[PDB]
Amino acid sequence: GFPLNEVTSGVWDADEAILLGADWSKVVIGIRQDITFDLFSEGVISDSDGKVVLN
Amino acid sequence: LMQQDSKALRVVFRVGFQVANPMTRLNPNEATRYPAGVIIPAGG
Repeated sequence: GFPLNEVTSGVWDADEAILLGADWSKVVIGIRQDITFDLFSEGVISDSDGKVVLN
Repeated sequence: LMQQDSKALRVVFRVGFQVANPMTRLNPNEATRYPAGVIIPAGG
């Protein structure tokens, strides 16, 4: 009689767990900044060594 | 700045300096004529 959600997104590891039950009001997510998109046309993609890979 | 989520502020200024010592009748010697003078501290 409780809501069941099968986790279809590929995150689940069946070798670690089968099921999790919880009081979901005791789990909290803080949204500091909502999903933000910026578009750019100047500048560089660069390596960790500081080499340019796309200008 | 793009790939490391950052901005930068640049400040720029362009300037020239002149101290003008014309020829004077009293001291025509360029090496010792000057339009300024200084008091320095005592000793070394």
